[PDB]
Amino acid sequence: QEESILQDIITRFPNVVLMKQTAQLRAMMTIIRDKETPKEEFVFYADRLIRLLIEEALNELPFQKKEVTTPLDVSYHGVSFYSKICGVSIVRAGESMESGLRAVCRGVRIGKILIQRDETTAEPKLIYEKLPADIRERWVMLLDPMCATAGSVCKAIEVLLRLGVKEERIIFVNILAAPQGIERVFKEYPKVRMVTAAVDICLNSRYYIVPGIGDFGDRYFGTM
Amino acid sequence: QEESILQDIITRFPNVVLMKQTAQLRAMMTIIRDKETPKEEFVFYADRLIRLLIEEALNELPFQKKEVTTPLDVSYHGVSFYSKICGVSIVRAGESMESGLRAVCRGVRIGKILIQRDETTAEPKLIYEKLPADIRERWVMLLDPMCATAGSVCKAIEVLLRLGVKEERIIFVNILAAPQGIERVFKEYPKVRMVTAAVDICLNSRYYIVPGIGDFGDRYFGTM
Amino acid sequence: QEESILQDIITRFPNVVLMKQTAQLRAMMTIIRDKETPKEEFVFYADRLIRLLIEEALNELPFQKKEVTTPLDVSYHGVSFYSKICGVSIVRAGESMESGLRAVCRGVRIGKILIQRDETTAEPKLIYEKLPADIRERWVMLLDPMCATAGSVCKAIEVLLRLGVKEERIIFVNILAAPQGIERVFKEYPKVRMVTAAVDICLNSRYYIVPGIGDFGDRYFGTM
Amino acid sequence: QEESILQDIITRFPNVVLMKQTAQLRAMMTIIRDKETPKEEFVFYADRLIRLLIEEALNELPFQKKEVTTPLDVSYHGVSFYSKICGVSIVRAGESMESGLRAVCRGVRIGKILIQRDETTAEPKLIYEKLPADIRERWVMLLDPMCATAGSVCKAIEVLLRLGVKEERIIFVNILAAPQGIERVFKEYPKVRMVTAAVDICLNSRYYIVPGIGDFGDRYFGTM
Ligand SMILES: O=c1ccn([C@@H]2O[C@H](COP(=O)(O)O)[C@@H](O)[C@H]2O)c(=O)[nH]1
Ligand SMILES: O=c1ccn([C@@H]2O[C@H](COP(=O)(O)O)[C@@H](O)[C@H]2O)c(=O)[nH]1
Ligand SMILES: O=c1ccn([C@@H]2O[C@H](COP(=O)(O)O)[C@@H](O)[C@H]2O)c(=O)[nH]1
Ligand SMILES: O=c1ccn([C@@H]2O[C@H](COP(=O)(O)O)[C@@H](O)[C@H]2O)c(=O)[nH]1
Repeated sequence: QEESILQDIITRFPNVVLMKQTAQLRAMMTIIRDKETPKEEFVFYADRLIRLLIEEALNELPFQKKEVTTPLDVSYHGVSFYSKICGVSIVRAGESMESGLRAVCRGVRIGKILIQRDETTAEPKLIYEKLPADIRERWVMLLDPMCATAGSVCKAIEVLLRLGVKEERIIFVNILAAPQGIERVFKEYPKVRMVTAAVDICLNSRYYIVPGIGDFGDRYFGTM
Repeated sequence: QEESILQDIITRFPNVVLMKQTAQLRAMMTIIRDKETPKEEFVFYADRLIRLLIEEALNELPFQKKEVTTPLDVSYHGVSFYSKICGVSIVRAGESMESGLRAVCRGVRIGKILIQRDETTAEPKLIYEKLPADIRERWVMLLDPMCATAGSVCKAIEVLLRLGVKEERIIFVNILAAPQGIERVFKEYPKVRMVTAAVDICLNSRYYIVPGIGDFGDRYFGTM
Repeated sequence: QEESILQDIITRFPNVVLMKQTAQLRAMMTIIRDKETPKEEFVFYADRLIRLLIEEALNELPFQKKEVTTPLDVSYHGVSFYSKICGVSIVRAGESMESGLRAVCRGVRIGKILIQRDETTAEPKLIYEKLPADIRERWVMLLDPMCATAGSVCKAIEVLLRLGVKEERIIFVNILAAPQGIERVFKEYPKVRMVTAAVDICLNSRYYIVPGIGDFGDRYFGTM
Repeated sequence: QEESILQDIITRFPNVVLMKQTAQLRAMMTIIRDKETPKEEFVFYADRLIRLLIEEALNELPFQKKEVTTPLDVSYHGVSFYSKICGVSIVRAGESMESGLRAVCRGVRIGKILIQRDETTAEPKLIYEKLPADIRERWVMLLDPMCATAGSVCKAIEVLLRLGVKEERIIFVNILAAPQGIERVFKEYPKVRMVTAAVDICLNSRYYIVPGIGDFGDRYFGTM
């Protein structure tokens, strides 16, 4: 059922890249998903998985061929990445991913976006944001560990676009998604790319993914 | 060219695991192979790449199957790794990899083996070793960035075997290898597993891997 | 002169604790105060200094004598810390210290408070908060690298007190402070403790500490 | 008792630097000495303390005055550390201090020395060394957690001297020491500098520091 779900996502949305489902990745996910898991452990594994995730997403950037000479005076033909990038986190869950991104891209600029779902209805509302000034000229790693209804991420993209960010330069880095959130982002922004570690079954009336992980932000920051 | 070589090795040596040759992997290999690269950069990147190699390697261990119940109170089908392991570094170069292993495996036991070639005789002699008392009962993550003639690694393996380690329980974790080294390892210990990030074309007159990386141990510790 | 300001602060407010002015500390502040310093560097040194600062702050917590026995089988008399704690950061500048606290206090719960002065009025207003549920029972490490007019931190303190946190259980961790900001905090909440690494001469019409460091928040997140 | 001891040493040996005996420091020491502490904790806490230790040691280096202009367009009078340095690990115990050094001094050059006492004779002998080529020009941070009889460090210093390093440029970084140890090092090389976290009572009938911590290298690498 998962396999089938996984494949269908894959065949339906060419712009999503699913991390290789290795045993270790599964191990990590079980620890993280487990209710029983203690906070220090949750953080430790969440952190480990995020780095792999980040490494995977970085492969979505553009690169050029570059040739160098080895200390053995022989040429090596490689490549180099030359783009202006930055990470944008959705507060506060996405914030949990900044350290990951900062670990591999020393001093990368970090923008933050705070979105709130309205009380009457629940249309997401932009509450606060601090972004790099030249963001319009950057590739964007948009960080949000969980994509359920996709309401938040779609709002974040709306603002990014409004500011001038090229839709095709947005890379959505995610840990766990629901087919429905996936469908929504692509129906609204077909050009963005999305990298995720997992696709779950459904959402509940409370809009939590299931089997899911619970409230990522509460778990990672320990504000249960 | 490289593809040919790779195919052969992949075909003849069913126990080697080449890591996914991603653009990122390549970019990292390009910086660390560059003779112009400054030491700080050299260290940052090697570390980054080592991290990925280690993660790749851990997939070689055996795991069970484990079910957990999520906060949504539904159950999830996962896995867990239950083996006793340890890492063993070949001094000095292998040492560079210890930080990576400790990073993902808090408090993992670390054994050290200093092998040195007689200055006249050219042969490997075990100079110093300090291993965990029950190493005979664990999986050994053998660490050595480079594999040229396979002289050193072969001797390291011989000592491990004399202590009672099971051949099939050694996972040789390597960054760069020459075909001949790979071929030799397998001739002598057909049952070990080898994880590596690159396979070079050949050794040169001084038995240096080419195009190669130079002397890993010197570039990493700065005793150039 | 600095000495004079330093001493004056020190004799006037028994509750503040100034980090020891070592040359290294000063080398650090030098790097980060220099408008010439590149983001990666700034980040680098800022994190380094934050680690020390945090370690310093951690000594304000209460401890118990504890006796253990060495592997040599003789006793040692130690002094364990047994209190419950948490960090609360003032978004977004304070968030920069979060990683430091987490580095040394594995999985410490982190609360966040987002405040903003009114354009006209200048009354700092609470915009958002997410804190641990039982914060009333904890000791709190309030994090804000810069304390100028102290408006924001006094507002942050107000809400903590409203929430039930005991004033004397609040430890304000700060990098740079203005004498004026210090005086306000103590006029309003004499029972809190403050740990800073440096006291500057004054504040400007735009409310920046001088000679100061500029806007810590953009400098650190790269949104300048 | 201990207060007497510290006083004597401090008085008789103007070149030793004891870290401030803070409650936190004590707390870390209690966990590390405790024979019941698990290997992960042992490592986490030793790393933390080693980090403070190195930061302390770095103050032993020479520094220049430096003035910079802040973003407020105003001058600040700082200092700069200009010396070329390197870390020198005494294998294997000192290797545990490397990460700490590399954490604060990115890509700093790391030399290694393996000294061993003859199984029969007990004479400490140089078994293996790999040092920077220009070590004579640098300031040396000699690392070794424990200093019992000082036989090892004495030998290490001796070889450094034969290479041309100035006795005055050797900063011996140590976690724990015995009075005898300190005394000998100062009798033989009155000019080195020594930074340490604690000084214990005495040595065992078997030359172990008491109350001590036991065999640090075994406890840290997990080969006990
Ligand atoms: O089970 C869930 C689902 C979502 N969220 C978080 O709440 C936000 C709302 O998700 P969505 O409904 O916009 O997609 C996301 O940023 C996500 O990180 C969780 O903490 N838990
Ligand atoms: O290009 C090379 C080849 C080997 N080595 C190092 O030299 C030693 C001898 O390797 P081998 O010939 O046994 O495989 C190993 O420890 C390896 O790390 C290098 O630094 N660079
Ligand atoms: O020179 C300064 C002074 C203050 N702040 C920031 O301005 C905010 C308001 O400071 P205050 O006037 O309430 O203390 C704080 O979050 C603080 O980090 C700066 O970045 N630089
Ligand atoms: O309680 C002790 C005393 C010494 N040593 C180690 O024994 C070696 C010899 O110490 P010494 O007697 O030369 O000073 C050193 O490398 C030191 O780390 C221990 O591990 N534990």
